[PDB]
Amino acid sequence: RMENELIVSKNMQNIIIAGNGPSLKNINYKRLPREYDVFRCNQFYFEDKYYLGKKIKAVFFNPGVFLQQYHTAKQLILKNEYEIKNIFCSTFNLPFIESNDFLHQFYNFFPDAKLGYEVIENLKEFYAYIKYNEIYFNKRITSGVYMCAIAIALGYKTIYLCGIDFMSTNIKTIFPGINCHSKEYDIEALKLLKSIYKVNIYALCDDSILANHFPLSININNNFTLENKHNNSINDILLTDNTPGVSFYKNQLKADN
Amino acid sequence: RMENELIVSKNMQNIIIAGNGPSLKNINYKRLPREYDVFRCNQFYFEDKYYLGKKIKAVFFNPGVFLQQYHTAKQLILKNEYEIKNIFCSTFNLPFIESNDFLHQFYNFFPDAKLGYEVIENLKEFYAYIKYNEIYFNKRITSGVYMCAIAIALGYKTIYLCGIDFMSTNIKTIFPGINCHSKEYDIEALKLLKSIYKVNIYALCDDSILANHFPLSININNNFTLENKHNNSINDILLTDNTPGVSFYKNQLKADN
Amino acid sequence: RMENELIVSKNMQNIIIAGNGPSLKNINYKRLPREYDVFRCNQFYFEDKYYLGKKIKAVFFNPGVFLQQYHTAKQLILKNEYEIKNIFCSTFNLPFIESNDFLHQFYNFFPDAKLGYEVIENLKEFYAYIKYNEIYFNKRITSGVYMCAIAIALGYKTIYLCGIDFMSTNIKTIFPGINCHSKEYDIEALKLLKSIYKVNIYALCDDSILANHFPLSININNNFTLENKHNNSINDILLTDNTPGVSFYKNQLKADN
Amino acid sequence: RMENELIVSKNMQNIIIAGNGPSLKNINYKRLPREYDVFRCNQFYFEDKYYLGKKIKAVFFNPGVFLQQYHTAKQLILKNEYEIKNIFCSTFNLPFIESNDFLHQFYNFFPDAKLGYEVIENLKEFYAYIKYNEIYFNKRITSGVYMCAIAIALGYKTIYLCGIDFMSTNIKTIFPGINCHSKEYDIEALKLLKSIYKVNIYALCDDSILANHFPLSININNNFTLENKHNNSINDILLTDNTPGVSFYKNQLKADN
Repeated sequence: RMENELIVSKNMQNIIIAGNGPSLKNINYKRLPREYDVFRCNQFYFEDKYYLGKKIKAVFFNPGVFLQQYHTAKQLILKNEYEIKNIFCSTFNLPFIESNDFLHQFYNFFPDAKLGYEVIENLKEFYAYIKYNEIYFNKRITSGVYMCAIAIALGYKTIYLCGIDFMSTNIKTIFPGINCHSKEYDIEALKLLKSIYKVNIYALCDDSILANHFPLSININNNFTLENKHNNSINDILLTDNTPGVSFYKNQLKADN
Repeated sequence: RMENELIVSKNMQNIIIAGNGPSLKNINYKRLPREYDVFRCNQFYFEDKYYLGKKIKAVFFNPGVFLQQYHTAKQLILKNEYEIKNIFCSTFNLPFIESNDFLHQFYNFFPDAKLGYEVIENLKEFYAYIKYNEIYFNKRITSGVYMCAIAIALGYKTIYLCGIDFMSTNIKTIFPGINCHSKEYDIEALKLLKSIYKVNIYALCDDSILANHFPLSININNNFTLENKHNNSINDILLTDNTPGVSFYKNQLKADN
Repeated sequence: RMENELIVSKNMQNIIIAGNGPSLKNINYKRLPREYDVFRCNQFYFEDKYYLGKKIKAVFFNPGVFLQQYHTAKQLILKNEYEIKNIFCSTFNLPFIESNDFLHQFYNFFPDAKLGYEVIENLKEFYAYIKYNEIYFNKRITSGVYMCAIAIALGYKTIYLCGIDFMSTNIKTIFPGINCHSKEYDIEALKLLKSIYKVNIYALCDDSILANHFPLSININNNFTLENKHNNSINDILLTDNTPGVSFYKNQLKADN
Repeated sequence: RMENELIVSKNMQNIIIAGNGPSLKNINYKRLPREYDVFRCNQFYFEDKYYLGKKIKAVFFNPGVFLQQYHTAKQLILKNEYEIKNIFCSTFNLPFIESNDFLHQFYNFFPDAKLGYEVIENLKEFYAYIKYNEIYFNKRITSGVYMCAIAIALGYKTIYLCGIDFMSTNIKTIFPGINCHSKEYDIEALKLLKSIYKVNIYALCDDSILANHFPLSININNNFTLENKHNNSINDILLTDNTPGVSFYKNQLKADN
């Protein structure tokens, strides 16, 4: 069904990495390269239009809601709303972020999914750098930056960013009840990825704060057909049924927190 | 004594997979291929006649009663009632189905046995498919389907089914006291195995519900000598003695439940 | 200091395996082969004379007293009483015999020692056979038989037995306070090792019960210099000091029992 | 940033190993070889002058304060006070010295660091020798000796010692509150490393007790520029902030003690 391993050919090393910020709807489609893969994260399906098309090379989800996101992704595929080749769980392999049970049982529950830390741990210098900042200074990169690192470790050489700026009703039912991230840390981490691994990073949204830090991609007069989402499109994270498997999973997660 | 690894030669890729349903006694022996291996499961020895002969390529048992079935199989071999080349424990490697202790101590207790999940986990697409259904929808395939997947992952290309329809006195003493399986899920899973791995699946029992879903094998006028079971044949699952090893095993199993 | 791996050359496949029974002093030295390695077990050093010389290829100790035996062996070497090339811990890798902590921490405490089960587990048929008998029937082979299996798995083809028949003051201080073994099981297991792995097994003591089951080796008029043990020879298992390491080890052992 | 693996070329096998004893300031710089790498340990940065320069091939820290030392080393590098190519945690892989959690989570917290025991465990004879002495006699080698073993296992053939003789205010705040090491054990262990692995060991300090046991290196009229440390040099072990990662780490360490 989906990819065993995500292999990047030296003939196509372009990747579009998108967050879910406002600028996602303000993409300058003329600046996109003619060839590219797309990385989406978290609640990307909440989008009312296919701002980056229906074919996603990889999606990224946080461990806290992986159970529901994994299920939501399967359904997005089954309902033909998106084509998803890979599903990653954005991880750092740190015991105070991901419990041992979670990491150790990950593949038992999600055999075709992938733990992100096994990919970024290869960026030895960058990896040691984010763990040092996390552990001793409480600084953590956001999903967009995490995806950039993943793209770099995988072999992409040119990155185009959008949606990086600086509904949850089902989330409210999932989590009954109501400072490590920062614009500066994100930028610094992005600049480090650039200088260490020699890759290019462009912005795609003309009026984004992001554009003040990275050069907007060249307007090569590219075109794009913006397709609107269907009426009954999944627009919120899916809830899970209390089956024996789900109750076992949730019971164990709750304990570890 | 028995096989280290079950290897299928490209010269003989026929496998007969049998459940213990009524249709087991209504096999149309003329439809069997001239060459084939046989897979049996659970309480197959309860059979009053050798409906499929004495030579079994592999037997399959559920973890819940593996201790007693393993012992029962050894005795079936020792008493010359059957020839058994492999013994599998039908597993999925899911913590809410098989405890960690069970899986982790499996080979320590049964060195010449085999964990089924290590075989079917290679059918990547099918594997992800049954885990998704199990975990999120409480749907589980039955032993016959499990055996089909095992046969496919091992290299068999043509499957012939029987005994798939849709005493326990020693079982009652083993378990003092008295919804995930379904005809539809089984069929769907079988059809998926067929379309993904390109194999053929035939029925062998003319008057079975199974025949309404899979094509009866061609009557090639094959013959079969139906041998009756001897008087003192083991016809019920064997009970174990409360040795230090068995009491340790049972004590730990009981805890995990 | 001692051997990393015990390798048997096809030029010398003779091994002398000795228990500590009475017949140890009644060895017919004329029957020994001209070339051979020696395996000793448990309290072999209690011997008042070097009934089999000072050079031992491997010694075997039970887990229950391994801590003290390991220490005792080191001292036997340091004091020049014996030359010991390998030290094995006779194990089966069964949780009701060896705790998980013991097995898992084994090499951390005894880096140059060796777990026997990692050697005999290669005798697949024999291994499955002893585990079946142990677990379901409470039958266990004795050290002499264990050593035979180890010798066979290592490559020796001809076995010569002695000391197999069918002080502890420091043992009494080690264990303050006061049915799985049998002559028949031992013989049967020895006969099985013979028929499965095609090796020869001879007896060396003319007046031993063992000689009624295995053929005495041919009197090839071999000679032997029986050296008496020195006055201050270690003749009892050594006691350990309550260092932080020993107290930690003993505290954990006690718990697991 | 720093080395993945510390490789010693056969063209440069000289290593300078220094403790923090008084003799560190009494080094006879004329005796140093023209080519060499340097190993420093523990509170080496407390030094008021660069007695061995600014380029350290590897630093060694004890597990008890690794969290703070790791952080201190990163800062020494960032502040340009020292160049550090490798960071080792001096370990023996013994459960009564290093908790299982510590060892098992080590790389998760310090991805670019290195566990020393994985290096010295290759000196099979020496390794078995120190574990035997530690466990049964409560004798442990000091950091200088530990570094010598590490250097030898890595490929250095000639060792030059200094600082081996026989502030903590931040240490007092780290550890609120106030017999296995010995001059004789250290010397004996050093002599053993010499006779087993055929390497040379020289002293560099003319008036050190160490010089009475190892030959002072030849005065080859070598020269050395003694650079004083800057005013604001880090001269005490750095304290860590109570971030979620640090509090998790410390909470777990405290438990295991």
